Amino acid sequence: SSLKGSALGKLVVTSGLLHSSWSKILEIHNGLEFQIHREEKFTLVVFSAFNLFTSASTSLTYLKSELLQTLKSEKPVIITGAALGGSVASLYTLWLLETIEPTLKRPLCITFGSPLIGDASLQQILENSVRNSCFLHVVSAQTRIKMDFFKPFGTFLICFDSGCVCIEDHVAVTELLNGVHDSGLVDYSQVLNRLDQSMLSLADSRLIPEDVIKGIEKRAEMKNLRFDMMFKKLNDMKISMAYIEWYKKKCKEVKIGYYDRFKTQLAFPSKEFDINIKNHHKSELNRFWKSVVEEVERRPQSDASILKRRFLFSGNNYRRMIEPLDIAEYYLEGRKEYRTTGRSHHYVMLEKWFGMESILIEKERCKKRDLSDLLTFDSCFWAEVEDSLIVINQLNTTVGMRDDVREVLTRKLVEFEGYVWEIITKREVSPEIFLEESSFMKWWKEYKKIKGFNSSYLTEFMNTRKYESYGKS
Amino acid sequence: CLQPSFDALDPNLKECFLDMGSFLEDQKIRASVIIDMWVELYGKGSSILYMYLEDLASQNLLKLVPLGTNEHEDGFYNDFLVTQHDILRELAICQSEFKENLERKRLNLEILENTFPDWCLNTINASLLSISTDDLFSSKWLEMDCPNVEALVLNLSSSDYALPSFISGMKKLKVLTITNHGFYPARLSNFSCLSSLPNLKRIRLEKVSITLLDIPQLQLSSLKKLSLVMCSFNALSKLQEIDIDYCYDLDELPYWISEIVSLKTLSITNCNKLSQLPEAIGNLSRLEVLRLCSSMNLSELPEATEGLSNLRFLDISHCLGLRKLPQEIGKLQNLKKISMRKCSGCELPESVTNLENLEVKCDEETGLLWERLKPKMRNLRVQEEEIEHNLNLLQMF
Amino acid sequence: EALTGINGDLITRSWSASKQAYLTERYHKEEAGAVVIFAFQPSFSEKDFFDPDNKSSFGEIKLNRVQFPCMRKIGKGDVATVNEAFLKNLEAIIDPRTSFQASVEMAVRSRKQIVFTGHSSGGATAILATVWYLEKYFIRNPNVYLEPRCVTFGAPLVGDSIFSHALGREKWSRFFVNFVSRFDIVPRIMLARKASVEETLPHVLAQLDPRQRITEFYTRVMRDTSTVANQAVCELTGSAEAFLETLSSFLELSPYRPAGTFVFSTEKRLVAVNNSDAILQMLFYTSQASDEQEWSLIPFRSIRDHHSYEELVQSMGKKLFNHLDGENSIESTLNDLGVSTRGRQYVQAALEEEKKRVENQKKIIQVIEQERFLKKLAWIEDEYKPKCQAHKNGYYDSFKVSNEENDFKANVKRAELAGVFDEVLGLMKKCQLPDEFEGDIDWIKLATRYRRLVEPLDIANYHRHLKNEDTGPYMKRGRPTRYIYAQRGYEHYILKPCGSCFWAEVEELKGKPYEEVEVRVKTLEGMLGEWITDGEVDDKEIFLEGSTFRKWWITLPKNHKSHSPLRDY
Ligand SMILES: Nc1ncnc2c1ncn2[C@@H]1O[C@H](COP(=O)(O)OP(=O)(O)OC[C@H]2O[C@@H](O[C@@H]3[C@H](O)[C@@H](COP(=O)(O)OP(=O)(O)OP(=O)(O)O)O[C@H]3n3cnc4c(N)ncnc43)[C@H](O)[C@@H]2O)[C@@H](O)[C@H]1O
Repeated sequence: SSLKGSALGKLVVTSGLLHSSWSKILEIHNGLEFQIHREEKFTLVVFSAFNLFTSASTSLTYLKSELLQTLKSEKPVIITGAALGGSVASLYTLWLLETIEPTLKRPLCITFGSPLIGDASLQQILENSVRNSCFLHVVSAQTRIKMDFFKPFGTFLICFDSGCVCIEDHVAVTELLNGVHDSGLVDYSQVLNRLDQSMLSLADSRLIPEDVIKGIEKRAEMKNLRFDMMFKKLNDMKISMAYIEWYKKKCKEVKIGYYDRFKTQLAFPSKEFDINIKNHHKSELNRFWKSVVEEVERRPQSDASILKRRFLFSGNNYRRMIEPLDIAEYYLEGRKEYRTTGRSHHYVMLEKWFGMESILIEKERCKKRDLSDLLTFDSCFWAEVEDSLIVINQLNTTVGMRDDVREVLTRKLVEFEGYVWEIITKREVSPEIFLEESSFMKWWKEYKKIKGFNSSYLTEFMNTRKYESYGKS
Repeated sequence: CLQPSFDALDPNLKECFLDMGSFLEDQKIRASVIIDMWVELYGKGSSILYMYLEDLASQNLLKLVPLGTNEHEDGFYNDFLVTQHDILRELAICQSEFKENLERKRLNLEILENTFPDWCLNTINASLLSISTDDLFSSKWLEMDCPNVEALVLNLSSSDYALPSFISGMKKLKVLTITNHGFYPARLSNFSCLSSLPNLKRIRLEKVSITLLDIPQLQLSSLKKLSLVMCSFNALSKLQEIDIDYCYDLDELPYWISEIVSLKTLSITNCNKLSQLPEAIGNLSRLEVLRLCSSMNLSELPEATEGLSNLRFLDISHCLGLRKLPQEIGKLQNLKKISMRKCSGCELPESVTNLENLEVKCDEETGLLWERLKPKMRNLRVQEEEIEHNLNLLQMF
Repeated sequence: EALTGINGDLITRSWSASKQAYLTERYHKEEAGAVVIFAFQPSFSEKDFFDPDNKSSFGEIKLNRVQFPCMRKIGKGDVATVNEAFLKNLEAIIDPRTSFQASVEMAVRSRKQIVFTGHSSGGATAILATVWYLEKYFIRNPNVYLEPRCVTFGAPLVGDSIFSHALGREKWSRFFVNFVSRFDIVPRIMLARKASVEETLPHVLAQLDPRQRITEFYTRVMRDTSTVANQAVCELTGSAEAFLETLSSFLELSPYRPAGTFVFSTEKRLVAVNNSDAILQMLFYTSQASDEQEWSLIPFRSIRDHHSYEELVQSMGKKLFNHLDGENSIESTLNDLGVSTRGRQYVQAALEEEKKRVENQKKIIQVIEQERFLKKLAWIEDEYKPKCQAHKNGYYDSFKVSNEENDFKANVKRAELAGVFDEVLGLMKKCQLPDEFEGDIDWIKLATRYRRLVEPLDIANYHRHLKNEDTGPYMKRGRPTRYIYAQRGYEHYILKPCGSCFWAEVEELKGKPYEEVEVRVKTLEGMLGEWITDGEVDDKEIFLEGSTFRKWWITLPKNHKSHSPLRDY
């Protein structure tokens, strides 16, 4: 509400950041200005427009290394500046936030009325991100910003004749700054003195009208209920995944895998059940997990972009179980190179988020366990198999080939079978690939004729009928 | 055993159970086919026949399993599934064995690859005769003049099948049953034969691929109901119901369906490739029910729904693709029930504030969304039901 | 005497005892009929407020879990934080040399309604003494031990948010009463920083002791309290959580929070507030001066009103008594005290958040009282488990093989229960449920019955899909916090006067050398013997032929099986 913003403004004005910041900035004032001022409580430096930032690239890198070394000591560093110094400091901290880890002390930039022109495309990436929490803009009541294509980003501390209130919404900041920009710049020292006098005062009026707070309040409930409605939809997404699990379990009874069954019923729709599996129990999960990945990437649920383990632990299984069904639809259209060009973004994001924390775990494996229900750790495995087929047929259909393309295709087949034996030895692939009507056995039958005189231990393992013992007790 | 259990049942129930043996053995049939057959052949009401089905299921004569969360509505019995056991079907077929082929009302004809049965040569006075064709059948059979046939059941198994010629000899046939139980969409031709029969009322087509506009070329007035299940796509004066279900290649609905004025229930169910609807559907006069269930690719509904004057029941369902509703529904005064289960992406327009006396059936989140306009709307009987996650869809696997 | 429960005679006798206890620097025991009052002696020195040994910016020390068991959160496990000097004085007066324990036992033997009184620094010790008496004698039998009251005059803050939450959970907040005036520096002196007032403490403390710097001292105190007052409402409302996180580490705030019933007093009215958060906002606004003329004489009046507490006793009946939280129309009674308009909405929001919390509790109990919720547990405990026991296997392995169709029903009406239980857990963790809700026996029994029926199926689902290979062991990481919360709550409820992970152990000991898991096997064999009788694990399912535990006991060496206590087979 308005009184909450007033209480936040009172807290930050009695905390004493703005007075010291303005005093240090004006003392540095009394091009590019670099400060190496170090304090016992926290470091405060003043950096006081693309050409000016690009000219000091080496100095910017040196200062970023120094700031990283300082934040390694768990000390907060704040960068402030003048009108143009504010934009310079904002650009510097926006460039440095990518290298700064969220788990460490996040750099906070404090600007006093810096006019910057940033299009809505740049505001869209940091709409609800924590980056808006880094930048704090304090502007006068009479002073405004004339922006048509530029969009305000970050919290805006608007001061009035009595007190100051913080605005955390971009729409409200744009509505308040709808007027033209004021050329005259008042002294921020008098503004700070008036803010201190108002904080000493017992009563403070509300300058924000009801039309301003109404939209903010009504957007609050929706932006707060999206979180909990996703939290509650996780549960029926689990039920959809259980439906898919039972479908796969029933498909296992027939001597054919679920990937090949999906691939063959996508072209010949029938039986009225695979249609529901494809259109009902698959689109819901895809949409929900895409939305969850987007929301977590935009605003983190915890420090260091750590979503709740309940979410990522289930997303890993979701990816490892659903990605082959998308590979089937991708390769059935005729497209190739799925692992590089055709792979989605949220799959890679989930893979990276699981690999980050997959080192701290104390997992250990034993060979005696049954692997019948084990999921393939490399979800793109099938994405390779089909590719190898595209090579195999290419060796048989086209007659009159140059021998060099034959050699590179043979090298591709060799590296593919090497990767296959590598993932088989480590026991990281599902035993449903050795089924009678599975695609892997078809690939092996097509490759046995081309191999001929060349032999490897994989060929001996396949010919000796030892693939039946794999994945079993 | 079987005969005493059959005699203990009601006479009409026993006759219906005996006629239920026309279907192929160890097959999975939906209840709509049997319901329509018993309605058109016997003439009894649909509700009492559904009650007879429930009674036979209570006696364990036939097995009835539902496949849809929706309750038993009026005229909608396609989700339900009715299977018979092999022993019960054999016991039902064993009855009336002493009667001749022409003397018995119910007859079963089994065809070979190239040979034909001896009864196909001579005339049969049976009202119910079913012909089962294998994949190797080339539609070669002896001619028969059997005008007493009132029900015809076909079990197709070939990719290219030709309709028999003696269909033109039939006079008072009331329902036609064509069910392709093969592995590929069957191709049919020679439709003008059915154009000669002037008493056909309900036509059913399952897993047969034919061109859409060949049906209006028949120009049949007696036709009243048309059903199309799993079919890869002034002539119709009395056609009242068109059921298009589980059609996968249906990108757009044909234009001849819109021109007819006698449709009252246009059901589009499990058609996941149709995202757009023509405007001509608003030119329809007396559409009572407009079902669009489970068509999870239907983006938004045409404006022409404003022209639907007598749209009483709008059975919307788990249509995930639905994202927008027409700007003016309040012009539909006769509207009574609206179901918005699992489809919340569409935003309730302002017109919902105008229309009153609505019995809305939704889920928890959709019910809470509709409760925002609860003080505004009058006596909106918002009902929140339960979803029972069953595993009965693994029979039609 | 309605919203507090104290008459005028008790207040008069307590004030007389506190005034008489100013000598000898020792506690004064006064017996009158049935009442036995103990008036602690005040201490006015710089070391009495801040301990010299403590090096923190604020006097802080975590309560010892052996001494104070009930002063902790049974869910999180964070103990309370109190002042160090007051605790030191408490164990000093509680030593057998002072004979305070003998006097307390003699008073509890025959007399009843023991009340604890004290002055500014005496009330700080009286609150802790009342807590000690509640945790020693009252927790054993509430009917045998009479409800001990406590009446303090101008005592500063002694406990933090954890202390207030622990007092509210056990419903002990109705035994404390603290009288505070409109201008009193002592109740608001603990919120200030030790370094901010390090120089001004001894002078004003000697001045306030019976028998230029003051203005700056009061200004620093009010400035240090304003930050806490703003941050409290900012965290309660939730406005700009990210901004609060950015500005939180820059400065250090005092975590002291008011606890117990507070009775504000003035010339004519006697306002009483029972909300823990509302008092923090009310103190700062009541200490404020309306005009500059009152602010000029603000310190001289504040240092003088600290001793003017005798008029409260004589003029108690003539003053107006009204309850702020229960009764409506708070505008007039808040304006009469001296609060401005802008603090009125803060106080009203702090009061309305409690009503919203009660509404959330009512919604939760109405949801859990339905039949659709209990139907899942009924089907689990009456249909699935007996029909699975009828076969030659248990409901643990039948859920792992997943052959029949009832396993899908178990999965769906296990996920549906886990969802609502995690929702309730997230509601109670984010400070949206009342402090008494966790103390309710109905919720504890419900959580226990849910755990003892769902956790075996949860372990079966965790181990049947080989998720432990990727997420490590189930006991270390991968266990839902709801089960731990329910277990800790049940243990604290049964121990105030686990076996659910039993299978989680059997899956780990299986397939391991017997020489390496000797101690674990024998400890499990020692524990499940009592886990059978107390009711955590069931005797029938684990001892079936098709159970995994029987195969694990068979594959064990015969040497261990011969001397094993669980020889039933
Ligand atoms: N390989 C497969 N093969 C075949 N089918 C599969 C397979 N996989 C899934 N299916 C099917 O998918 C359905 C559900 O998918 P599914 O994948 O969603 O499977 P399920 O979630 O229904 O069951 C998984 C079991 O794992 C425990 O749950 C904890 C806990 O709930 C949360 C923290 O709990 P909380 O503490 O409350 O969370 P927070 O409070 O936020 O913690 P904070 O971040 O510190 O604050 O993590 C969860 N958790 C821990 N480890 C994992 C893990 N490896 N995978 C998923 N979740 C995990 C709990 O024993 C549950 O049985 C299942 O029913 C399956 O039919």
